[PDB]
Amino acid sequence: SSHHHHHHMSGENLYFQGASAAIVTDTGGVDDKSFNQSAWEGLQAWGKEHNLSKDNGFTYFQSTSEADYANNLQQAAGSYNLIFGVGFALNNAVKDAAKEHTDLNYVLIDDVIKDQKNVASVTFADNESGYLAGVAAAKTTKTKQVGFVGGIESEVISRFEAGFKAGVASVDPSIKVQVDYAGSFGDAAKGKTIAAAQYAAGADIVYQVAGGTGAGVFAEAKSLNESRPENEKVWVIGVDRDQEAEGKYTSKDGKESNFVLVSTLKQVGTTVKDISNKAERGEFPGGQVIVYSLKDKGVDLAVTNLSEEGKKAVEDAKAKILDGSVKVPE
Ligand SMILES: Cc1cn([C@H]2C[C@H](O)[C@@H](CO)O2)c(=O)[nH]c1=O
Ligand code: NI
Repeated sequence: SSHHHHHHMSGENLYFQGASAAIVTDTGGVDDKSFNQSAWEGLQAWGKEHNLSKDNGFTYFQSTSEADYANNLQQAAGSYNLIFGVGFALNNAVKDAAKEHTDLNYVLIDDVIKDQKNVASVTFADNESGYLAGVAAAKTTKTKQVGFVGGIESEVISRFEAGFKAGVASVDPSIKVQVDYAGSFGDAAKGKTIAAAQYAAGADIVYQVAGGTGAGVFAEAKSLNESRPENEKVWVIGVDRDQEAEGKYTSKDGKESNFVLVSTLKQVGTTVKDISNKAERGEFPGGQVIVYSLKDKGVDLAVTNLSEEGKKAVEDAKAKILDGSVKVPE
């Protein structure tokens, strides 16, 4: 209102104190074309903005298994004061690290830790993007049979599954959803054989929600499509990032095309960047639970190769989810 007692601080003497941020990666690795890669692309974009480089202000620690989580979190505490655990599985390990290092800030992606001041929790309404993926799938199936390849049976993949089923049903409950789980997010070979089985049983679209396990689903659909007309190709739906690039193939009849129908987006990269900036400004949302949904565009659908009828069905379903008229289960 007034500030009579004041002093001028010359810009020459001012600085903003920076932070150093690292991600501890799950099984999938930073080359999973999906979840962990999204996080890493986000941390790199934050580094560029802050004039940093790899191992000079930001880095990743790749986890080899569940036992490596604690080791990687301890290593990260050496040089980094903002540490992301990327995946629900890191829940217990982040809890323990946050209690050893009360001076450092921790972020858990895809699960919730309560009552720890130095831990923020980030969740996505993956059911809402799953729903749109379901609507998209229903409006393009010829065989009225679609596949769902999950990674690890969990709260997180259950949201995608429930959402996807609800979304197919909202268009045509006739349509059969074959559900199979690979038991891993880093097992391409199991994805290949589950996809092979789902396509063989008459699925013409597979939603792969299995991280790097999903590379196998792409490899399978590529083989089937590489030995057929473009007319009769089978589709996969991408997850976490726009996966259009992974769907590039040549038909048997000479034609270059793409078998990625659509991708669910999960803006993990954006979350890493936005929270890294909050942390650096000394406004880290400790103890809070940040929920990203369709409303704030934290999840969305990329309508890559979808038909115009498909795009309209998705926009109408999105509208109804944003209204509150349609409630998506978990
Ligand atoms: C690749 C990967 C995915 N996921 C989860 C979150 C993703 O949104 C979903 C599908 O990529 O699987 C993990 O929990 N850990 C991983 O290592
Ligand atoms: Ni004074």
